[PDB]
Amino acid sequence: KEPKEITFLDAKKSLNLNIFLKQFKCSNEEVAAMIRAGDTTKFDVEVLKQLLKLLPEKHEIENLRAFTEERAKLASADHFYLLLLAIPCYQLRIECMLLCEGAAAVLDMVRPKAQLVLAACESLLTSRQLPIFCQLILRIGNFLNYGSHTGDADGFKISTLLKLTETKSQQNRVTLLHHVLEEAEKSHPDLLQLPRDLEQPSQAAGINLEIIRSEASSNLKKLLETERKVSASVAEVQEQYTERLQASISAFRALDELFEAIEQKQRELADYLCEDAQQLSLEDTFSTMKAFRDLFLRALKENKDRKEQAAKAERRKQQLAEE
Amino acid sequence: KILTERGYSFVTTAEREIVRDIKEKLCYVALDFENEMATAASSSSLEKSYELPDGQVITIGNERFRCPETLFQPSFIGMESAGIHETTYNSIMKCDIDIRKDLYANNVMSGGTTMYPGIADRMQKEITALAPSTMKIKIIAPPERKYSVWIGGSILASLSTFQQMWITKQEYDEAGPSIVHRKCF
Amino acid sequence: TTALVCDNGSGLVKAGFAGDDAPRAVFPSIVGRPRHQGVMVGMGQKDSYVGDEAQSKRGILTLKYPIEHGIITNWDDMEKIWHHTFYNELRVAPEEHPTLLTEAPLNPKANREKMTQIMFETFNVPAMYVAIQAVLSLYASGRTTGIVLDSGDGVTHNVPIYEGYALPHAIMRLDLAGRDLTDYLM
Amino acid sequence: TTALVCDNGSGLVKAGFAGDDAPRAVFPSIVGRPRHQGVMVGMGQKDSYVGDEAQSKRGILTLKYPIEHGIITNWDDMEKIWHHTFYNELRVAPEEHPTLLTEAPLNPKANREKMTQIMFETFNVPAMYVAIQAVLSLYASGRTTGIVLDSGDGVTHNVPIYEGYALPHAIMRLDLAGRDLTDYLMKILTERGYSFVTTAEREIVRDIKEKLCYVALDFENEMATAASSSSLEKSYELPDGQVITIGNERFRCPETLFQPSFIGMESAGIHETTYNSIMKCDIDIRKDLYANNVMSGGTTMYPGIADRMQKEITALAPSTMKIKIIAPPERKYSVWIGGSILASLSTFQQMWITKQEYDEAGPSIVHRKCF
Amino acid sequence: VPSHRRVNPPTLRMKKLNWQKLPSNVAREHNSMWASLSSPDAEAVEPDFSSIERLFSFPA
Ligand SMILES: Nc1ncnc2c1ncn2[C@@H]1O[C@H](COP(=O)(O)OP(=O)(O)O)[C@@H](O)[C@H]1O
Ligand SMILES: Nc1ncnc2c1ncn2[C@@H]1O[C@H](COP(=O)(O)OP(=O)(O)O)[C@@H](O)[C@H]1O
Ligand SMILES: [Mg+2]
Ligand SMILES: [Mg+2]
Repeated sequence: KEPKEITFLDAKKSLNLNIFLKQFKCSNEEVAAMIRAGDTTKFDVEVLKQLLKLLPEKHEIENLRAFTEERAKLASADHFYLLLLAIPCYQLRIECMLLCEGAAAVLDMVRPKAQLVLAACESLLTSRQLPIFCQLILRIGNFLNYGSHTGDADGFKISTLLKLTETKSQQNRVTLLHHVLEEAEKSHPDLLQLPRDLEQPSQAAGINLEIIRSEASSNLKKLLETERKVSASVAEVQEQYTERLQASISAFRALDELFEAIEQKQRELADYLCEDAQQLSLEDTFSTMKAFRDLFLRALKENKDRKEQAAKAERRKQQLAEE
Repeated sequence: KILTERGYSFVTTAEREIVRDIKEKLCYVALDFENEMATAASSSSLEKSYELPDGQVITIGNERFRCPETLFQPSFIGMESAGIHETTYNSIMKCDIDIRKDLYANNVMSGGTTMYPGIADRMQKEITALAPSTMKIKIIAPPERKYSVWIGGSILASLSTFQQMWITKQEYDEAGPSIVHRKCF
Repeated sequence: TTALVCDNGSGLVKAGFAGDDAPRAVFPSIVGRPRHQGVMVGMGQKDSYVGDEAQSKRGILTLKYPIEHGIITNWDDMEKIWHHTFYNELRVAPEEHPTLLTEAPLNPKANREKMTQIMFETFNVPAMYVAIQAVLSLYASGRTTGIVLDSGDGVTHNVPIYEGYALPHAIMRLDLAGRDLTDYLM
Repeated sequence: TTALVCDNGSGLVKAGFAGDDAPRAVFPSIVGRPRHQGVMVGMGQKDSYVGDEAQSKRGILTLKYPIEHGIITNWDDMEKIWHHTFYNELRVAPEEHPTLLTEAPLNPKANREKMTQIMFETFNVPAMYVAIQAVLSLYASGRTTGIVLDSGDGVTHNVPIYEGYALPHAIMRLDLAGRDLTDYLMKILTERGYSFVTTAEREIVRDIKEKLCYVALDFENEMATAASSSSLEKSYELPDGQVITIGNERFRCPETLFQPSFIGMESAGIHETTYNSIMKCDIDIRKDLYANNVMSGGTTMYPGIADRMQKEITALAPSTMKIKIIAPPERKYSVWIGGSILASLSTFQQMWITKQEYDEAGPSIVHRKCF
Repeated sequence: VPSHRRVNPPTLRMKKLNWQKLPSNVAREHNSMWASLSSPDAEAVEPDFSSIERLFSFPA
């Protein structure tokens, strides 16, 4: 029978470790070898999170080191912790594998989005059809506000583009933006190539850049602390992990250079819109231009449906007149 | 219902098993329903022939993906409710914000109904459309998912701490068939 | 001009004019071909008799139903039915008359496709429409809502319509009607 | 000129003329679109249905609430609500009558912006005002001091007012009211086997909530009584002739108001919110707030809520203070009554927002004029 | 003197747009968008004032 498993743990933690161990579909010696070799193929964020959440405790390590009987009498959990205690700097190796996989995940997460945000700022500073379209909106608004204090102006802010769909006609179906695009479909079609410049401003950030920047800075700080602990550790851990740490710190330093470039382009976009930089001129401008591009394409689609319905109504009227 | 568009009538219970075998063999989840419908309307590349046990051969086209599209668009049968990706996103948004990042990267799909060979990329696309671009979206799709509940039961069978959790005959005689409510969740 | 209402039902075809009360030509849809040998020369011996003339001479004719459970089987036979009810029964020009046609629910689509092809190409029309039979039965009832159990000669279907709106998920089709009752009686 | 009072709450709209007691037009704020596609003729069928017409044909209509937790989501649906309550219910022009409007406290300001823009551009008025529902509830109370718990369909807010001076820092808003109680009741009727998944069934479960549900004086004693005996079980006939019978779910539904951990909300009950809003005030005025606890809104129309509220406040407060719950029978209509009281005031006639003020200041004077 | 300020006066009453008026000196800055638009060599798209007077005017 042998029920005396001499397990120093309780039931729940040994239960969760027996849940955790059985998904590897192999012996715990292979698990201890993969910890010692630093192999990150089978070790994603969640597995190493569960492994750090099922760490051995101080009295558990003391009872394992005071165990003087036969090691086959132990359970698989206590034998796995003895294999884990056999690895020198095992928690350091687990933290290196977790931080390397998490650093690769956060870098592949943030860096194309940060390149999208930088390309969005570069296309918002330099846009081709945007001054001609803003001059047309300015001339139409100066005709519309003739005789009021808002009229006879030489410009407007970027929040006016959100307010274009607020003004509607007598029918309350064709807006100001819909009428301007119905006129621009006939006269100046190059303004319909406005989203091709705004396609890198399309989809915005969609995120808070301070959240990913604080996560990137905290990950870089954790990588620096980890590289300092590996530099205090043995040379096997150094030859295992120092090149990966150096590549991760170098890529996050390139990410911080990219974030400083986004700050410089944010100040340039604040000076572009003639607004102070103390207000949010970064995420509000991305959300404003994303909503402007979505309303622009929706005005194109609704004017297309309006012209198709008018042509189908003309065809139905001609077919009723012929019959 | 939609196999009568081409003229293959099925009214009996054995015909339900035949169409169930057709659904298990031929049907698949489309990645984009409008492009697949336009392609099936344009060219007859997706048309596949099935041989019935009497010897007759039928051929179906767009209905290979129109049947699992009811999983994403439940208004096909008039079941007016959200899609299963929308059901998943509303179940995620019912949770705390602290644990949402864990659930975004741990989307396990079980059951044989999720054994269509297009479901993971479409499900990741729909969740990634529904969720913001903050957190990692990862769909867990094991190949052995159809028996996985049984497999998990076998995982729960041989464990050492499950012996106290067994509902005995004596506990059944003591508490009726009602200790399963207070013991199991 | 005047529209034409022609119910091409499974057993009987009822044709007539729009706005009229009783249908003008009610006749069973059968095709009668001679099965024995003709021995008299001349005398207008046709190779196919349609409808009431096929009903009259039915002792020497093999009779074929073109519609089987709401599905037109022989399209040439249905062409002969449509030519007979257009040119012999009602005696109208199809190119100057709109035409309503009736159809069973949950019917295969290519039947409607070939009906559109014959009624736009063979008998070309100014206009045509294809309508669900239960909707027409509720319109003859005059009430906006209800449920129609429409059982013809081939199709018995249950269709509920609430406030003029059809509910397609509850449409229930069963191909058990009076021809099968006739075969069970035989 | 007869002023208008149009209480546009989240679930219902109570509109009518000022200087009146009973609200003239009470109808639910739902917009019914056709769920299934069908054109037909129908002798001129309407493309959308408002309120009682949407309630009448609700089996085949997708019902959309334009207001969620006091915040207008679909503004065109709200414009259709406004057009029906101006032209069909009351049958008055907007440009010949001033119209007082209500608002929950701690509203985001763009709702007030678009409300002012719609009320001056497309449904143009001679004058309008945007007010606070708890102030009108205290006006219907008739006193000047006191704290008001106003619980509509999405918003339950506690506002203390001393001598006509509302304290803005002590205003406490919790987004938990009768729609969330209806959603919790739809969640808990599935234990007995009855399924309700559609928005038309939400009206049936809401009618079950309005008729049969009640506030328990003690939750645990009522739970033990319902577990012991079925004397608290009540039956209800469904519109298809079916009869259901429910037990503890009569009082499990309002206990979300006193314990929001049932639906997983981490906030405390409305009694604790009331005690924290009173204790956020100055110490000198708290005795008047304990004696003038005013309950309004239709969510507080359950027939046990004043006794349970007095029990929980007297458990929470020091015992020397006199605990009094002001619970009128007309607390459902009290916001519209106080709106008629405020619009009937001759001193309030200098406080209206004119069309010329809207033209001069843009759509921005309503933050400076209204509180 | 610029092309965009040369607006013919409307005969009928026109509907009013809402935007916050930029100063003329800020908009005519050399880094600003509108100083190049105030130049006559830029493409001055003339609005069809007859269509806006036909459509967007106030009904009596
Ligand atoms: N008096 C009657 N009693 C019972 N059944 C009848 C009677 N008269 C006709 N029928 C049945 O109804 C059928 C005719 O239905 P019909 O109106 O032609 O439907 P459809 O137009 O859809 O074919 C016949 O086949 C016959 O079996
Ligand atoms: N008899 C009742 N029992 C419970 N709740 C009710 C009852 N009557 C109305 N209500 C609730 O009152 C709310 C309607 O608020 P109402 O007093 O009409 O103000 P408003 O018009 O500003 O919404 C609805 O959410 C409804 O749930
Ligand atoms: Mg028929
Ligand atoms: Mg109201």
